[PDB]
Amino acid sequence: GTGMSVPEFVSDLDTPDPTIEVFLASTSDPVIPEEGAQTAGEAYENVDPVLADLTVENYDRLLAAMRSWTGIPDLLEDPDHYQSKVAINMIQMNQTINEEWA
Amino acid sequence: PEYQNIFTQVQVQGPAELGVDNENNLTEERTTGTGFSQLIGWIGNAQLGPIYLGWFGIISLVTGTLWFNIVGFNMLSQVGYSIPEFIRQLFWLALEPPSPEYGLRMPPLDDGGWFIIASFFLLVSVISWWLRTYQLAEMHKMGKHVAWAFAAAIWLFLVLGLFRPILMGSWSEAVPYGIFPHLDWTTAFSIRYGNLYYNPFHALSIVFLYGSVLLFAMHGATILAVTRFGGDRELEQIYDRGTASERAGLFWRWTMGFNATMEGIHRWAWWFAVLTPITGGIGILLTGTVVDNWFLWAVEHNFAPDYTQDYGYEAYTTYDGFLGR
Amino acid sequence: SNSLGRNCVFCHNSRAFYDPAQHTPQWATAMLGISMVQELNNEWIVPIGEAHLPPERLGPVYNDVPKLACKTCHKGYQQPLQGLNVVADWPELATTEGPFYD
Amino acid sequence: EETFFGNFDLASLSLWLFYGFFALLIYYLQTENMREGYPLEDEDGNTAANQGPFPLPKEKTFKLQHGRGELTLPGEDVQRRDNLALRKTAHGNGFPMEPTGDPMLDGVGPASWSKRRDVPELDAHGHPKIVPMSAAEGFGVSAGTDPRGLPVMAGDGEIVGLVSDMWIDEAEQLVRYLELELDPEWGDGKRLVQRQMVRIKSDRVKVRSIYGKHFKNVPKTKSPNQVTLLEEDKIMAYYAGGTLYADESRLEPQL
Amino acid sequence: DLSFTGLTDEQAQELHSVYMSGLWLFSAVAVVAHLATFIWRPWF
Amino acid sequence: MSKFYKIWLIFDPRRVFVAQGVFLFLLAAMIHLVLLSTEHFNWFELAAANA
Amino acid sequence: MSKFYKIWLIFDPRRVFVAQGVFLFLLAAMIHLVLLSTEHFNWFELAAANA
Amino acid sequence: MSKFYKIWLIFDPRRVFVAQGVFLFLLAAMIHLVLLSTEHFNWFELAAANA
Amino acid sequence: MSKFYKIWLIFDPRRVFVAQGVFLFLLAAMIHLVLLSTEHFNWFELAAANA
Amino acid sequence: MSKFYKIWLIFDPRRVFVAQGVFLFLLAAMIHLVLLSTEHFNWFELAAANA
Amino acid sequence: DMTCTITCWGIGVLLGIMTTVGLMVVGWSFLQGAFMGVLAWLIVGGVLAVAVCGKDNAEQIRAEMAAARERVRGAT
Amino acid sequence: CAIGAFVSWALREVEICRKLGMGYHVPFAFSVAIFAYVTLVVFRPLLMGAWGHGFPYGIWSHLDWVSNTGYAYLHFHYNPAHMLAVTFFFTTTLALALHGALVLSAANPPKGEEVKGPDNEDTFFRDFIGYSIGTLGIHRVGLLLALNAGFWSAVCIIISGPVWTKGWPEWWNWWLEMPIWP
Ligand code: BCL
Ligand SMILES: CC[C@H]1c2cc3[nH]c4c(c3C)C(=O)[C@H](C(=O)OC)c4c3nc(cc4[nH]c(cc(n2)[C@@H]1C)c(C(C)=O)c4C)[C@@H](C)[C@@H]3CCC(=O)OC/C=C(/C)CCC[C@H](C)CCC[C@H](C)CCCC(C)C
Ligand SMILES: CC[C@H]1c2cc3[nH]c4c(c3C)C(=O)[C@H](C(=O)OC)c4c3nc(cc4[nH]c(cc(n2)[C@@H]1C)c(C(C)=O)c4C)[C@@H](C)[C@@H]3CCC(=O)OC/C=C(\C)CCC[C@H](C)CCC[C@H](C)CCCC(C)C
Ligand SMILES: CC[C@H]1c2cc3[nH]c4c(c3C)C(=O)[C@H](C(=O)OC)c4c3nc(cc4[nH]c(cc(n2)[C@@H]1C)c(C(C)=O)c4C)[C@@H](C)[C@@H]3CCC(=O)OC/C=C(\C)CCC[C@H](C)CCC[C@H](C)CCCC(C)C
Ligand SMILES: COC1=C(OC)C(=O)C(C/C=C(\C)CC/C=C(\C)CC/C=C(\C)CC/C=C(\C)CC/C=C(\C)CC/C=C(\C)CC/C=C(/C)CC/C=C(\C)CC/C=C(\C)CCC=C(C)C)=C(C)C1=O
Ligand SMILES: CCCCCCCC/C=C\CCCCCCCC(=O)O[C@H](COC(=O)CCCCCCCCCCCCCCCCC)COP(=O)(O)OC[C@@H](O)CO
Ligand SMILES: CCCCCCCC/C=C\CCCCCCCC(=O)O[C@H](COC(=O)CCCCCCCCCCCCCCCCC)COP(=O)(O)OC[C@@H](O)CO
Ligand SMILES: CCCCCCCC/C=C\CCCCCCCC(=O)O[C@H](COC(=O)CCCCCCCCCCCCCCCCC)COP(=O)(O)OC[C@@H](O)CO
Ligand SMILES: CCCCCCCC/C=C\CCCCCCCC(=O)O[C@H](COC(=O)CCCCCCCCCCCCCCCCC)COP(=O)(O)OC[C@@H](O)CO
Ligand SMILES: COC(C)(C)C(=O)C/C=C(\C)CC/C=C(\C)CC/C=C(\C)CCCC/C(C)=C/CCC(C)CC/C=C(/C)CCC=C(C)C
Ligand SMILES: COC(C)(C)C(=O)C/C=C(\C)CC/C=C(\C)CC/C=C(\C)CCCC/C(C)=C\CCC(C)CC/C=C(\C)CCC=C(C)C
Ligand SMILES: [Fe+3]
Repeated sequence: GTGMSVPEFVSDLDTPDPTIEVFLASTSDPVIPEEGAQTAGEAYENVDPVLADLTVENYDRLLAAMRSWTGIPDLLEDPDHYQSKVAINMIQMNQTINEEWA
Repeated sequence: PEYQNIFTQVQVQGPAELGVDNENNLTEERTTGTGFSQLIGWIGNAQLGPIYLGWFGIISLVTGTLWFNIVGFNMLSQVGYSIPEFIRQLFWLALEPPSPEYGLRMPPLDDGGWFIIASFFLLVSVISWWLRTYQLAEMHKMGKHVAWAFAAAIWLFLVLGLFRPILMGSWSEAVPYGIFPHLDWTTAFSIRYGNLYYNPFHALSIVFLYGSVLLFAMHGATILAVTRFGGDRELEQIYDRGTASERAGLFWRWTMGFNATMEGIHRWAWWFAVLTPITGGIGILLTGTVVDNWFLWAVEHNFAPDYTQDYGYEAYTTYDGFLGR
Repeated sequence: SNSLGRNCVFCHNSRAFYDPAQHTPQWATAMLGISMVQELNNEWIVPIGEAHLPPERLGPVYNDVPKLACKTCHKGYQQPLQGLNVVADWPELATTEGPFYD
Repeated sequence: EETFFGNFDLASLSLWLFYGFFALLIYYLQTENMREGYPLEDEDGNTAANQGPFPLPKEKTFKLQHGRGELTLPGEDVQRRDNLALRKTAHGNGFPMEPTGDPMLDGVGPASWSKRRDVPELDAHGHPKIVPMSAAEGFGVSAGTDPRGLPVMAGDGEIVGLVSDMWIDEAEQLVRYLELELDPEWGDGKRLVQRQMVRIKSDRVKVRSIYGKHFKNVPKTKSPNQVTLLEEDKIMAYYAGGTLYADESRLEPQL
Repeated sequence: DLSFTGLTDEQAQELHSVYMSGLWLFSAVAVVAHLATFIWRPWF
Repeated sequence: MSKFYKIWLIFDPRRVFVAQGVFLFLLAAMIHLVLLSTEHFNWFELAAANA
Repeated sequence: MSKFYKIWLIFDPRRVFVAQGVFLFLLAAMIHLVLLSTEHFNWFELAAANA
Repeated sequence: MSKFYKIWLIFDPRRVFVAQGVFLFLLAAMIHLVLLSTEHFNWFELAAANA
Repeated sequence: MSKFYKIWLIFDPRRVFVAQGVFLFLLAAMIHLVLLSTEHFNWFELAAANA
Repeated sequence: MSKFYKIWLIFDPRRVFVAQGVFLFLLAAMIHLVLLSTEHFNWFELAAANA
Repeated sequence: DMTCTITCWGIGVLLGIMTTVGLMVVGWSFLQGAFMGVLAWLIVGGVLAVAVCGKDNAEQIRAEMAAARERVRGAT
Repeated sequence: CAIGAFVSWALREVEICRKLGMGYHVPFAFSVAIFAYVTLVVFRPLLMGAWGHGFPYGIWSHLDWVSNTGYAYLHFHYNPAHMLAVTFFFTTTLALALHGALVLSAANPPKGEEVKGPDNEDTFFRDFIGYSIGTLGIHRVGLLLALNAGFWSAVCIIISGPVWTKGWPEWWNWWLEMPIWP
């Protein structure tokens, strides 16, 4: 009797957000670190936030993900481009969003 | 079926009527020149003109055109003198009342000074049209019912624009001059002071508005059903009762147990219509000055309903179940 | 309402917009989101961009740094990506401390 | 803002004052509408025991134009019919009445007329208000189909005569009556039809209320140039009564 | 509008005959059209 | 019965012919559109497919 | 046939001539617009694609 | 063909003249705008792209 | 072509003159506005561009 | 062209003059406003920026 | 001649329906095409009920009426 | 029960009209109000798929329904058919006030004066505003205005649910992005 309800067409309810499928085609399962695995900092010259990560996790995070989610094909290749400097901050901001705003 | 009397079958035209006169010499100020429209004549009269020009009407027309042009030119200048954009956003533009920080003092022309100058010209125009409506009855030797009915609406007009801002202490309480902007004012006024549904005088105004529309459906329909007995000649039916009045009264007497007379139904109509702005203005004048939250007032005076069930969509369904997943 | 694709009676009973006893449970999470947006704009998004962003990303008037709000992530949907679990496969973006692969 | 006592504040005082005013206004409005038809009577013409909860109003006077006099209301019923051919179908109250002879000729039921003044209605200059078009200087058909010269068809499908003239209200510029000349087979003379009871088509003019055999008994005006209010009421009521009395199937249940 | 007020007997035989002459013409044309359509794209 | 001409004495040819014409045109147009709404019988899409 | 000319003894030449003109132009415009709404039979796009 | 001149015995020349003028101007305007709505036949853009 | 002067045996000159006076100005204004809505032929923007 | 004075034998002088005055004032006002709506030809803004 | 006026208003209604469908083929949406269709109806159908229905029939009657209006003036 | 009662009331008015020999305008006018109520409790609910979309039967609880149903489309004032319906309501009340005032002023002159006729009423209104509809036209116009008010009200509610889902301001976008605009 209140009139409190939300109306929607059923052709619209059956149409998913069209980017859900793009995500599922760019995602992979984590690789569990082994005993004394070699990290990314002992294989290249990188930045502190992404340095204690392993080589395989470095590979999936960087290319398979960050360079496809933001369509920047050469992200984090030159350590002096402004895009790398802002992406390093965006990594920490994305971590704090998930950690302190649960 | 039988003829229903909504459109005239055949029209007849003769010499134009120039009007009645008496010792007050109304002819001296009437314009000469009339026209005829056969499109309108399918429903009502076809003659157009003439009109009476006194000083009250001329002053009202001049000062109302001034108000219109101050608003229109301010709206045009707000957009950069771009005519196509002026047309594109016509329904969205307005001349805004002053800011609350200025109180009842005179604000800068950019922040409400033109609004106050234009409001003074609209005031003058409206009061002049009312003095014309009173003078013409006096000159025609008739009653003053039209002027009183007009003053009833002028009461709410003045309450909205003049009285309440003064009692509240700010010119910022007035209504903006716009199409959409004035409707946003209505919604914001209702939201700011609780819920205007729970203002009892708002409910009374709604009662009388509903009653006035129900009565023109009933009166218009009743008069059109007795036009085969000469029922549209109401004044002679008042002066000499005929069968049309008797049948019209007996229909409603047999329907709902009581009826009216030919003269007395117009008093009913006059009062219901007049009572809408009076109760509305009394309701508006009490807001902010006395009562600040009408829903809390209703809770205090015990006519606010209570509900037992819960709030939330997940008390009734699931997000996945609403999508078909 | 236009950012979530919902209406007013979602999170409100319109007879009393002020009364905390007549709100739905979504009102509280929206209240949390207001503070999260205010913190993200003032602490993370504006400070970077005033230091690295090129002149061609600074908006028409005031040379403003672009900012975010509720629709930057929802996109006219009730939940972002309609509630896809996007953080289970990426433990590296879930915490500020070392990635927990347990 | 403060309260006078309990929860009573300025809004409550205003509301109760309006309640009292509205009660007085309802009393005034109901009393003003009782200037015709009272006191109440029973089905035998005697004054009824019950007269209702409201008393009758005091008197008002109307000063009429053209030297017609004064009218004081409430007063005696001057429009009352004298000898009605009607019969009671029950001994008490609340049951219908039956006509004694011909209902259409006796002016009872839907054919009833009221005894109005036996003079024509006047306009502002003191002249009769409704005039035949053949004597109205300057008037002509400006729109629609002109019905003059067309044959007239009755409700049962018979041609009874031809339209000869139209009677118009010159002050309001409106057609009020159509004048019909009858064929010798269906009567003699001329009759009138009010405009609201005809349908004018391209080749005919249709009157559905009455049949052909009823066209000779339509009341006739005394003068060929003017019609009084009483004649108007008797002519209009005659046509109105045919909607119920023309055929026996119009009076029985339609089911 | 009825001014003819009824047809006669001999004013109807000729009518029927001419009306029948058009109906048969329209139907022959429709039959050929349907045959060609069936030859082009059958539905049975 | 052998000659059915006796049906036009209870009718007026004018309105019968008008109604006939309107009915024929409307039914033909609706059949054509219904065929156009079908995948297999839409001849405009078939030319594009035979290209 | 040979008696179709008697159609003008029932129908008015002036009413038939205005109605037929309106119907014919409306049908021609409708058919041209239906052709313009396709892919294979839109000559304005065909001219652009060819050249 | 040699007797089409009798069309003026049924149609009032004034009415047909007014109607034909309005029809012709409206048709010309519609065709010009339809040409303006395309890409290959827009002469305002071709001048821009050829200079 | 030498008998066109008879057009005034059919049309009232006053109505024709009024209609033509309205039509010519409306068409001229429409064309002058159509030119201003493009980039190449807008003379107000071109003057600022070359300053 | 030496006989253009005959327009006064068709149109009444009184009406034509009123329409001409109204038309001319409205056109002049529209053109002045159109000039005011630009950046290059707004002389108030030019005077503001040149000092 | 009220029957020619109604015909002229109906040709306007029909032109309006055609204006909507034509703008939609060219790229406009329904409501955008229907506002333009309503104006085509009202402007054109109105214009034709004044101009075409005002060329009323009269033949030498038209002539004399006009030649006599040309006699009212001359002494007015 | 309410639907049955309303239909029986209309059919009783029809019989009273038939007995008195009058026209059938009043039952036809009442049919419009019946149509606005059946749209609110039967037509919109059936289209939307549940009887729970009707308004409740309570003096102060059927206003809560109205409030919540309008904010479910964000800003209800921007509904195009609601704007037409409100205009019709206000115009009927202004015309009823004018008609009642004119008749009463004609029948009740100042003390010591004679009564007035229709000529005087026609004249006052042409002097006041330059036009007079007449004694017969005013009733036709009042009836038409009232019936148009109730029909447009029914339309405003039946499009709000089953035809439109978004806010009503957004519906105006067709005007704001018309291709003619620069
Ligand atoms: C969110 C919206 C709020 C709301 C907010 C308001 C506000 C705010 C107000 C109304 C008011 C009213 N509301 Mg409410 N109202 C709501 C919901 C409703 C609903 C419903 C849901 O069905 C209804 C039926 C109504 C109806 C009404 C009316 C009964 C009343 C106006 C009275 C009147 O006389 O109007 C007719 C209008 C007038 C008489 C104005 C006067 C006009 C003057 C005289 C014009 C002068 C001439 C002019 C300047 C010249 C023009 C140019 C000429 C062409 C020359 N409201 C909700 C709760 N309502 C008003 C009232 O009185 O409140 C109690 C008011 O101020
Ligand atoms: C709420 C009621 C509204 C109203 C209604 C109203 N006024 C009207 C009319 C109507 C319906 C007319 O038809 C009549 C008129 O002719 O307007 C152009 C008029 C009028 N109301 C006027 C005044 C007026 N009305 C006012 C108020 C109002 N009147 C309200 C807005 C006011 C103010 C400010 O309150 C004013 C000052 C004048 C503009 C005009 C007075 C009539 C007059 O002077 O007529 C002279 C005669 C003529 C020759 C002009 C007629 C035009 C044609 C050349 C005639 C041929 C007719 C043609 C076939 C159709 C065109 C007519 C159209 C109106 C349909
Ligand atoms: C009892 C309450 C109801 C009511 C009654 C009422 N209204 C009234 C009256 C009465 C009894 C009058 O006597 C008076 C009147 O003149 O009525 C014909 C009037 C009136 N009520 C009006 C408006 C109005 N009333 C409203 C409300 C109501 N009035 C209630 C429903 C409403 C709303 C918001 O619902 C409005 C908008 C006016 C039509 C009129 C008051 C006339 C007046 O004061 O005019 C001042 C004039 C000017 C602004 C100067 C003219 C400048 C114009 C901007 C342009 C030129 C005029 C031109 C004629 C208009 C444009 C048309 C063009 C084609 C020329
Ligand atoms: C253009 C349409 C307008 C209109 C027309 C109209 N109504 C009419 C008429 C006409 C022409 C009559 O002739 C007729 C009449 O007799 O009037 C005296 C009537 C009428 N319209 C009425 C009222 C009315 N009209 C309204 C409005 C309108 N009616 C419109 C403005 C409104 C509102 C809300 O604005 C109301 C309340 C009645 C007074 C009357 C006759 C109805 C009637 O008596 O019906 C018989 C039924 C009963 C006596 C009781 C029925 C009981 C039910 C079985 C139970 C109740 C359930 C109900 C749904 C509960 C609601 C609770 C609320 C708090 C929500
Ligand atoms: C010029 O022209 C005109 C007139 O005129 C000259 C007019 O006037 C009017 C009319 C206008 C007015 C008078 C103005 C005021 C009107 C209004 C403001 C309109 C608003 C009206 C109301 C608020 C009141 C309306 C009342 C209604 C709708 C309900 C009334 C109905 C009943 C009480 C019951 C109906 C009775 C029926 C159906 C018959 C009984 C049924 C039976 C089976 C009979 C069997 C017997 C019994 C069961 C036992 C006894 C029954 C009894 C006593 C009946 C009562 C029932 C009870 C339950 C007690 C107009 C318009 C007009 O333009
Ligand atoms: C000759 C014949 C005369 C006939 C005419 C008489 C008409 C008016 C006469 C009497 C009305 C008296 C009714 C009063 C009862 C309620 C009391 C009241 O108003 O209470 C208010 C509460 O406000 C409301 O409840 C809102 C009222 C809405 C407005 C009208 C509704 C009609 C809507 C619908 C109609 C349906 C029912 C209709 C029924 C008619 C009902 C009037 C606050 O209380 P308070 O007393 O102010 O508080 C101070 C205290 O606390 C101190 O301590
Ligand atoms: C509380 C009581 C009612 C029950 C509660 C539920 C219903 C509430 C709704 C409406 C009530 C209307 C009831 C009317 C029924 C009348 C029955 C009837 O027929 O009663 C007559 C007596 O009545 C009359 O003469 C008419 C009475 C007025 C009509 C209603 C007015 C509605 C005005 C305004 C709108 C109202 C909204 C409120 C504004 C709140 C304001 C604060 C007997 O016959 P009579 O011969 O005429 O006697 C008289 C004379 O002649 C003597 O001789
Ligand atoms: C059939 C099923 C019914 C449907 C069930 C639904 C329930 C609700 C429906 C209807 C209720 C109305 C019932 C009442 C009708 C009574 C019948 C009637 O009226 O019967 C008459 C008898 O009179 C009476 O019984 C008088 C009634 C007095 C009315 C009160 C006046 C004000 C009232 C209101 C003011 C309103 C203001 C605000 C209000 C708040 C404030 C009240 C026979 O008359 P009679 O023999 O011809 O002559 C005699 C005549 O003159 C007068 O005695
Ligand atoms: C707050 C609102 C409350 C609800 C609404 C009722 C109040 C509104 C006002 C009036 C209602 C109508 C009552 C008065 C009219 C009735 C008719 C009448 O009086 O009839 C008389 C017979 O009666 C009497 O002799 C008076 C005794 C009346 C007692 C009943 C009281 C009813 C009280 C209440 C209703 C039912 C209670 C039972 C259920 C419980 C609650 C659910 C016949 O004589 P007569 O021929 O008329 O006399 C001629 C005379 O007229 C000459 O002038
Ligand atoms: C699949 O589902 C759907 C719904 C889509 C369907 O398709 C359903 C389809 C059906 C149910 C279809 C049903 C179809 C019919 C019943 C069709 C019937 C058709 C006719 C009877 C047609 C009649 C046509 C008549 C014609 C063309 C007559 C012509 C006559 C003349 C040219 C002669 C008249 C002229 C003259 C001169 C008369 C002489 C005059 C004189 C004065 C002597
Ligand atoms: C530029 O183009 C031209 C020239 C054609 C124009 O002129 C165009 C003009 C327009 C396009 C104009 C458009 C105008 C509107 C859209 C106007 C809308 C107006 C309203 C909705 C107005 C509402 C006004 C008032 C209301 C709602 C209530 C009350 C008001 C008042 C009582 C006002 C009276 C003010 C007083 C008494 C204060 C005066 C101050 C003093 C100190 C005495
Ligand atoms: Fe009336």
